Amino acid sequence: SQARVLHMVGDKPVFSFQPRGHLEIGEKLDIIRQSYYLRGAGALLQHGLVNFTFNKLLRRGFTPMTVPDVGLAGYFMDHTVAFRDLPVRMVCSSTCYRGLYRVHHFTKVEMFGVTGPGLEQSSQLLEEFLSLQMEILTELGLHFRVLDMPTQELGLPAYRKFDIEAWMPGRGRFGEVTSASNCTDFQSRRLHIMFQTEAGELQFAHTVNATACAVPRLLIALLESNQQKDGSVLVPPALQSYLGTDRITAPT
Amino acid sequence: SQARVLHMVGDKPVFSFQPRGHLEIGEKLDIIRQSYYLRGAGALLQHGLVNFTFNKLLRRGFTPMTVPDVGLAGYFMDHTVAFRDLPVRMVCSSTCYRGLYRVHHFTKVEMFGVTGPGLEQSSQLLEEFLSLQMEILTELGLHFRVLDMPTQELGLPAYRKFDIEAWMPGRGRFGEVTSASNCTDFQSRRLHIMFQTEAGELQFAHTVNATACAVPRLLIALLESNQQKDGSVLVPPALQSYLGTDRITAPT
Repeated sequence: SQARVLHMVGDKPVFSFQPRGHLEIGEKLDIIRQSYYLRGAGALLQHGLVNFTFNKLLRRGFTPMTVPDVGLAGYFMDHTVAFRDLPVRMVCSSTCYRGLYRVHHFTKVEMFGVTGPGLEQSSQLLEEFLSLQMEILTELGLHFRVLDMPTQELGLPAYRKFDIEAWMPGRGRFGEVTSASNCTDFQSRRLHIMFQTEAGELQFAHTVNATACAVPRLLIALLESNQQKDGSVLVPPALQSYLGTDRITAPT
Repeated sequence: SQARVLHMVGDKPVFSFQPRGHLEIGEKLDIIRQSYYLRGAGALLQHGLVNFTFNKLLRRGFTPMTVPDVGLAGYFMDHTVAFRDLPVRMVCSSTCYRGLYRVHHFTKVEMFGVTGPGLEQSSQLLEEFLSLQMEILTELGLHFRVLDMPTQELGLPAYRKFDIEAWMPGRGRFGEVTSASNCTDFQSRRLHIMFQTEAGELQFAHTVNATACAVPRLLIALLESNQQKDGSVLVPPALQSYLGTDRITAPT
């Protein structure tokens, strides 16, 4: 029916001032300009978010994939996986086409899974993906909530769907930053994504999808969460490696 | 009139066998699939080349920028730079739309320059860009040649243009992997990209463009150049960090 809050993580940052919007923050620091384009520390923040997520998923055994620009399931079309290969975990960074809240083009890192027979297998994989999303956001120090989306209402092609909303002080609200859904055999039956059972039968596999990183929405959450009174932005330690500093400051 | 070879770097690799095409190599190593799809070590090669070039340009003083996808000049439209800021060096990694030779989507790292008055300034900047390109290709261990493209013969919107062709054993020929052109005041006069002189006059600046990395063509050159008799393919040391190995050996 209605979305249920499954988890709260972190706390709302406390400000001695009225929090500013991400655009105001970015323009004052000259990291957001003009459509829109990121410059300097903003470009590095995009780079750092993507690489941080991609490397973390590489360490967990996800197989890297690069694609020309739905698609992820489509690559396994008419393909069959070995029982010894289940579960299949794939990670891919790609450009998607549809304030910076709603732009036409953006970079996103996606997780893709193909798993053994039935709900037990697909559900474990979905919870594993959800824990990766929660881990990534906690190490980035964001305050967020996990929501259990309805599935047989408003739609249908999903057995379970988890969304994660990060707190955005400037917007004054929670905003979706990632989603993870178990599609069971919906994609498999349409694309002939098969798996070989232990006994040797071919059966329609189960597929699981999850966003690992959406750069625009995480940039909004980070800038509005880590802003300072003087208009500077503190850099999360996980991203300090890529930015070369612990605080983004306005230019001279 | 016709292109002149300005520089030779490296030597053609020596094989005891007939060199294979990049597609054969990829299919045998399961790093190329399908359209086209890169998997495992192939995806790490692409991703790692982009990061290697991007980090090198960051260390050399280039300011990063990211765009939602011609464009590089277009963002400086109606902008004026201070004389003290010349030259402006920008580096951008982005997804571009146009074997792996001609796919519809691919990642490319571009160099962009805005420089002081006239040919002396723009030419120094163009030669700097060419030297960075040559440094990158040498550190990747590729054999290549730098060629002086004609400009007043067809063309026109270029005062000087350098192309670099990397040797591709499987194709049996040289293939363009990077390009660098000095466009002087063509782009500035059409996009109102100005610079302010010391005296206080505004004048059309000079623009310089150069490819820092085109992943498809470099992957082709690397796979075909570092291939072994076993179908293995050696990993250049600069990329061993990202691949975690010095040789791709195909799955069991």
